[PDB]
Amino acid sequence: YELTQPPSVSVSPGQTASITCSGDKLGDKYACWYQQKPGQSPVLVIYQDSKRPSGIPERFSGSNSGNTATLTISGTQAMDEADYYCQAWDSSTVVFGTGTKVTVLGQPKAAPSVTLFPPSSEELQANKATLVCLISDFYPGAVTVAWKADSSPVKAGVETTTPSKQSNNKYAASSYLSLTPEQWKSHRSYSCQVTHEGSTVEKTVAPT
Amino acid sequence: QVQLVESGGGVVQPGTSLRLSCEASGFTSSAYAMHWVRQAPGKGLEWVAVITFDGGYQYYADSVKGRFTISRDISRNTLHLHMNSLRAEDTAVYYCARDPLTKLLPFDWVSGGYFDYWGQGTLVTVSSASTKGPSVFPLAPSGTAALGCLVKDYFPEPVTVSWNSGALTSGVHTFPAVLQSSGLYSLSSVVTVPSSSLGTQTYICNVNHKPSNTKVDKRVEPK
Repeated sequence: YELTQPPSVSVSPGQTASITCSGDKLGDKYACWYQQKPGQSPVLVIYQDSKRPSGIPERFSGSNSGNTATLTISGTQAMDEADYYCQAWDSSTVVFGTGTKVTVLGQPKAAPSVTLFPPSSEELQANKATLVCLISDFYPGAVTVAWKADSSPVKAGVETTTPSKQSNNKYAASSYLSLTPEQWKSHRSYSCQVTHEGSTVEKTVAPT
Repeated sequence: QVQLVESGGGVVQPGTSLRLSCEASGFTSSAYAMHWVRQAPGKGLEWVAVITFDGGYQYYADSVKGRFTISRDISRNTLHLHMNSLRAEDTAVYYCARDPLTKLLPFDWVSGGYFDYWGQGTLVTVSSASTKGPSVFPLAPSGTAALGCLVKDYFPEPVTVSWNSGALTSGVHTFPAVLQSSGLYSLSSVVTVPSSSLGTQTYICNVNHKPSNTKVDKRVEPK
């Protein structure tokens, strides 16, 4: 059984953050939500689709209908910034959603700069090949990266970092695509596509 | 107060066995269904196993069944996760979690259960990675140009990069390393420079990996 959330939700202080969680007939299951800050244990904020544990601010609320469970944070504050995970059961099995990073905006939004490098000659000699996609100067610190060989999506051999702060308070990340020298020559083009706050930008390199 | 304290984590080789412990306090674990949940670095939560308050029933995620066994030391109010035949993708922080609703299993009715208490977690690193110096490759530049150095497959952290021994600093960005599934790190350093200077100016990246006593210079040039 599969539970999927959006990767990122961004919100200004005071605005309302809405986090969804989808699953087949999720409405027939009881949904829970957990809040997790970096380096800390998860904290239950909503159980049984809408019940709120004592100690949890009432600006947190939940709902669950049809295929969708929604966690709602009204009047979001900075302390609400965290990863949120939905949770349900499948027989005796517990299932978690993919998780949603909630950013509460604390500086202007900033679109990423993207630089894509092809495999070097020196590496192609050693019978190896790596594409290097470098992503810098973005905020919020949440990105999704998609690789494509010509026009087809690639998922194998992809390794991507978690975003981290630069010395200018924006974020950086990088993604690596591992290939054989043959795979590299076998296509006309390779692309790195970086999605950030609804915008997707692409860089492209070719074996030529 | 209620508390959970997990233990037994560490860095180990693939195929090896390891036993995690979670000691309860402020309550009796024999009155609750108790769970193990794990989280790979930078990834999401993944449920691993449950044992009933009775101890008479256990259940497991497919990814660990036949390899992991959950159990309870009633005398010492302690739960255990015995992991055999460990694999690289078992690398995670392992959390002990308490479930107040679940009693007998399988469920008679639909589960409204949840985790009200979590431990702090114990880290389990499964890797055969050992000390290894990086391969260093130039990233050739294509009114500016970006050029750099790829620092490939090293262990452990850290690697440091400079350019012309630290004489060139403007426009230098050295990225945080990626930790690949192999347990080896890679990083890149880039510098943006004038396109017109590519013919006269020399750009050399200096890569240092102290654990392997590796100091490598690589000249980076067009074409």
